[PDB]
Amino acid sequence: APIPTVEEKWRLLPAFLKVKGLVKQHIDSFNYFINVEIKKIMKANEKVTSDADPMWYLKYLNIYVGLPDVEESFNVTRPVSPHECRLRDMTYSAPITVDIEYTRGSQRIIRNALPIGRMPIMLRSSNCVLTGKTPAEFAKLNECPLDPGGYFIVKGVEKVILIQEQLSKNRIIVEADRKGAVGASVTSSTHEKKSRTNMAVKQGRFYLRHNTLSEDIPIVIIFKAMGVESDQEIVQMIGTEEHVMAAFGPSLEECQKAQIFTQMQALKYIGNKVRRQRMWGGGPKKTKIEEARELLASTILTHVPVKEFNFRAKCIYTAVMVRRVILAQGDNKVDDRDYYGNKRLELAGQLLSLLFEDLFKKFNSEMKKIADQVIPKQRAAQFDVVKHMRQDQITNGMVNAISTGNWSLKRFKMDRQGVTQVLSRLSYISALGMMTRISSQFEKTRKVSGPRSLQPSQWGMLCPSDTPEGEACGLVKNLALMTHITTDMEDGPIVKLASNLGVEDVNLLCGEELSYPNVFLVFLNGNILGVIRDHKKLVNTFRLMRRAGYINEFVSISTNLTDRCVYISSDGGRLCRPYIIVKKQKPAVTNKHMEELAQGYRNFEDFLHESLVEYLDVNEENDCNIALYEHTINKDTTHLEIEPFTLLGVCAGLIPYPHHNQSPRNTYQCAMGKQAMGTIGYNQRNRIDTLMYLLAYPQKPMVKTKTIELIEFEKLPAGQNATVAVMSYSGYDIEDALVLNKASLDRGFGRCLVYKNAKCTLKRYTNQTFDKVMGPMLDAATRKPIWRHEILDADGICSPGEKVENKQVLVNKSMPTVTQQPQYKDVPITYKGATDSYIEKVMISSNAEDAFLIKMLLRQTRRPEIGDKFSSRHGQKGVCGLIVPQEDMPFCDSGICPDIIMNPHGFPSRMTVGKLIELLAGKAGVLDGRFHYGTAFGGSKVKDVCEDLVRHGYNYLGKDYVTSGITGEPLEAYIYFGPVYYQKLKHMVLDKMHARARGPRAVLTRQPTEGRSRDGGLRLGEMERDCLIGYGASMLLLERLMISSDAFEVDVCGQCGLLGYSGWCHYCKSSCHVSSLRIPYACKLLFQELQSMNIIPRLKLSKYN
Amino acid sequence: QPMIYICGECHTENEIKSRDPIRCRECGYRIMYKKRTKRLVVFDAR
Amino acid sequence: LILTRLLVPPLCIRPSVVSDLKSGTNEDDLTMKLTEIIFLNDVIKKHRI
Amino acid sequence: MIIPVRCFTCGKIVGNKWEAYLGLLQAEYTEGDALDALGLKRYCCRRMLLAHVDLIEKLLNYAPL
Amino acid sequence: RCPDCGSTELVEDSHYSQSQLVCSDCGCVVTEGV
RNA sequence: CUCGCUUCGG
Ligand SMILES: Nc1ncnc2c1ncn2[C@@H]1O[C@H](COP(=O)(O)OP(=O)(O)OP(=O)(O)O)C[C@H]1O
Ligand SMILES: [Zn+2]
Ligand SMILES: [Zn+2]
Ligand SMILES: [Zn+2]
Repeated sequence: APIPTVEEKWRLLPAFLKVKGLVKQHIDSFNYFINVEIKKIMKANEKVTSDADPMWYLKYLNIYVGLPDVEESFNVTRPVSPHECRLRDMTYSAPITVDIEYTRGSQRIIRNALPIGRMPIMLRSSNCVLTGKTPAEFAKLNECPLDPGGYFIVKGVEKVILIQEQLSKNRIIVEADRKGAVGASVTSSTHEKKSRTNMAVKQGRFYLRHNTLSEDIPIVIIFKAMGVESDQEIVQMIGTEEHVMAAFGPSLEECQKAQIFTQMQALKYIGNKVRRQRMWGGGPKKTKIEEARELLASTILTHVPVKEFNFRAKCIYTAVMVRRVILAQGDNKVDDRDYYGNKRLELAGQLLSLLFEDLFKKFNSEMKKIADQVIPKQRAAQFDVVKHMRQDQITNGMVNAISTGNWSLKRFKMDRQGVTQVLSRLSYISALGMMTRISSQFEKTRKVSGPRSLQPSQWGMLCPSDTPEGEACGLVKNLALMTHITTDMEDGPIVKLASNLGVEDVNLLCGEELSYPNVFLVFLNGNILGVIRDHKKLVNTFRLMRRAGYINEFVSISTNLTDRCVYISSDGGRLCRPYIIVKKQKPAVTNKHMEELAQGYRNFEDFLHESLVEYLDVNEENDCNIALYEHTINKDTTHLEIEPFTLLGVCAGLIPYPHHNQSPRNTYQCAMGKQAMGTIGYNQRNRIDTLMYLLAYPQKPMVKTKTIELIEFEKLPAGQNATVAVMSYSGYDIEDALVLNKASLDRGFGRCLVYKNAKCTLKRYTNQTFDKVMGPMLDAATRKPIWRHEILDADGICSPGEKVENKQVLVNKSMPTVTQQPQYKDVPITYKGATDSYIEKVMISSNAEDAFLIKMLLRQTRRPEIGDKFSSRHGQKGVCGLIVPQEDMPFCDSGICPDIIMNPHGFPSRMTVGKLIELLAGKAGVLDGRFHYGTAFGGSKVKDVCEDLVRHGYNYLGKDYVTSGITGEPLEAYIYFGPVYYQKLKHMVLDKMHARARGPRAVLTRQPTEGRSRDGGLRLGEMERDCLIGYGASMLLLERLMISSDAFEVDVCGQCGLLGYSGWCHYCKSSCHVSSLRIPYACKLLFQELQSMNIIPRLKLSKYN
Repeated sequence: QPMIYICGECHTENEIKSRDPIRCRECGYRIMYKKRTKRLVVFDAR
Repeated sequence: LILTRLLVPPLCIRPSVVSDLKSGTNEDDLTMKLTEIIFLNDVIKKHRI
Repeated sequence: MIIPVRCFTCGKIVGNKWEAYLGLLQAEYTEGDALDALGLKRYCCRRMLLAHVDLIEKLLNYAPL
Repeated sequence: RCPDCGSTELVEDSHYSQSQLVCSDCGCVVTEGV
């Protein structure tokens, strides 16, 4: 009697994606920031006034961001589409306006709409013009309907703010030190101050360490300073277990050795151990005891609040910390940092909130300083802020922070880099997967261990396979398909319910109750909410209330039985995942519910409200029992997995039968497919990017995952299905190489288009002179333009439709040299390129600064050749090793000759059975005209496709009788034929091929330049020199490192040992002893640098004999 | 000499001479492409 | 061991780039450090006077 | 972008069988029987027509016009 | 002027990323390298 | 051009 199974359960996943999922994270965060958070920030800084001349003030009333507009029109705005901002290399922003009231001459003057800044507007956000638009309207706006959005456009480039990952704040962390001592640390961070305070056990006794104290001080002294003076009360708070007293005894003895027995004595000791903050201006009576008390009340343990100098809660918190340290000092239950229950994700909204708070505070400070400088000295012409409210402050700050990606917040002492990245437009999958990336707080700057590892906590939250192959392996991660990031809650009703649920106040009882076996501490965002007995009832009631709806569904409650702590988390940034609630071995979701969902009676929110599906946090799912499938459900199951294949991410969703492959193959395929060549969007023709790759005839895959259907990948395919035959042929496919069919390439297979951009600017300078373009310089001999100016039109700009060759001018730009007649020097925009290119379009625009922007879209049509990289959607990246004629290819009885011959030897080492199953399924599907599914942990089974193949008259395993094309005789072994979805990669031999003549050299050290773009030469690294030394080839090493790179001839004086010039020594004022000498130029630079450093190298020359 | 351009939404032939602010009649749109050349171009079917 | 004269290096060690696109030049750190040192020498002489 | 004129592997003319194929889809025909009626015996031409996406009209929606 | 043949047909022709002022008559490389 | 930063490739 198998348990009934809800087959349509997977239909819950699309409905969720109707409201949340892939891209809605950034969009929701930005909408919350621009609709709620900015008003909160302004309310926090609503009134600004100067100390000089009281009764003068500037009061903010309301703030608006409006719709995106362009300031091109003279003092006039105009609605602008995002594509227009892309083309004109401008920013897609909206005017930050505010209404204010202030006092000019003690008379209140109010403005109802006064611009102060510009917000770069995230695409598809609430204020973005693209929102709520139909595909026809998208076409009218020249935007692809399938574009994920969620990215900013600044100065014409698309920047994406990556989701930051960081450790949660205000949490006790017990960890071992370098010396093995098990200490504690808590980074108490409030809205104003972040301070990490530590507890050490360096000598068997506990010291508290803080940045504001000269030396770490015993914990008992701090306890005495915080109000509790009796040692017995301290010991009761620490714990009543015998080993706890045995461990804590030395601290008591150390305290008793000193004469500290009152609060005043401990405060005096701390004040002695206090350090002045660089002579803090203003002295309130030789402060010391007051300084110590203020540090205890405010600086130390900021997140723990003291009502009115009542340190009872802080005493309980530090006692709990001491108890945890003591308990962890025995059994090595050291907490791990990589556990994602302690991790938080910052989206674009929180970062933009911090940046706008900093910028607004700077703006208000500047306004106050201007008021102080102007008001008390000027005139009866009363100073008013409107004449001084510079509007470029906020706009420039936002633009620079988003564009450069480096964020410097002095108010928070936060120096972040690489926050924003250029959106990659290699393919639709590239942009979609980059849209869901997560960066780590630690960087590939060093070989760390642990974060780089795949922790089990990533289940359902982050994609296990998708990670960049290389130095950043494991430090850049991708969100799973079905995941959600929580926002902040009000935190009020949680406290109210917890108080009403029997949680005793901590102040009402002494610390001894903390040591009882049945007493459980209840926390709330790192603050001790209280104590409770019978925590099962409390947890069940809290979960029931959350299901009922009286508590926000993202509030998490978890239990730690080892520490006996009930954690209630309500802060934002936590990862959550929906799960079907299971009550007594039967899921809450039935077939009727899914039928209603399919018919449209109910949506996902209806499932949420009816206690059928609930969000689980990582900490909460630590305590739950989850069943992958219905048949796995047992008596002790609290939740059911909605769909296992949601475990994989977006890129990993492209893999057909990914569960049949080895994980490194899946990771390689994720990386490869991020770089797959294919269509970008429906507006890919009007779009002008710096580099674009298109496929001539893209085809949707024959074996498509449900993830492909969900993300509509089949609408924008990035590959072609080729009749692959798996066999060894001609020995030209030895290591990962593959053989291509010449006829297939002649018929358009793999045909690709490469679009490059060439942009020029004609700017007007400070002097009233401007860059101008000459017409083509006609040759008087032939009355035709010279070969260099052949392609230019009458206006000096190359016309679309013609072909450009190497060293030909596209724009005949000439610019003035003055900044009396103007003098123009020619700086034409030549086309550097190995092959010919065709101009597809020329775009001419004008900015507000009268700068003429010209963009040429050069197009090249490339055919696959030797060296072109090819992938097979399974991590089997390969290089086209040989292109054989069609007749040489083996053929089946039906006459089918394969396009791609791939070597069998790649399979056994990599065990990519998924590729074989995909080939079989694709063959069956194309035979019966169906699209088989290679969904993770599911999909079409082998038996069904085998039955389809035998029904259609082919072999039930794909292996087919094959006649050799060369000899005309049948092959001894059957050949594995079938359609495989091969995708071409952007790595081409034409772009990568490099050759270097003498070429240019660097000015500082006269050696060839670095890169191919700069015509640089290759580099003989240190190991190459080591290998040459090991060979013993002295002459070749000398020729390579001296003759061919930086050979030079200097003049050395044999008397003084210094370098002369032109056969003359200035130091000796003579020319008799000057001799020429061959030397590397870098050595001469080193000698001159050493001479400048007063380290004089004197060369004692001698004859070569 | 008539230099002719095509705006991005009107798609109308606009004749503008040098040093003119880029605009279009019966619109206000400011992306102004250039028309295709009249010279013959030879292509290879390969 | 105590320096009273500084050997300012030749121009080859300190290349200067004339970025005519703007009203400025790209100079390495050595030139700016030497400028600051000469400015300090002048300031000290002025203060002594 | 547009339907290729020739089949990649065999080389049978498949460009002229696209729009008529759509007619069979505008009719009641399934994919397999429509492909059979079009005369595509070997599976390579069936893959050519079945896996092709018609992006030309979507791109033309963004054409200047 | 060309130092070899004395002609004034000095053309600035870069050959594979090598800037080069060369006589257009006798091909004498007047100046090279930037 | 110099410099840094990112993303790649291997
Ligand atoms: N950081 C690096 N340093 C030196 N060589 C590298 C580096 N990254 C890649 N390579 C080159 O690539 C080669 C690594 O391939 P290897 O690790 O042996 O196979 P693989 O990448 O595991 O492929 P499979 O996943 O086994 O299919 C060897 C090395 O010459
Ligand atoms: Zn000398
Ligand atoms: Zn127009
Ligand atoms: Zn065919």
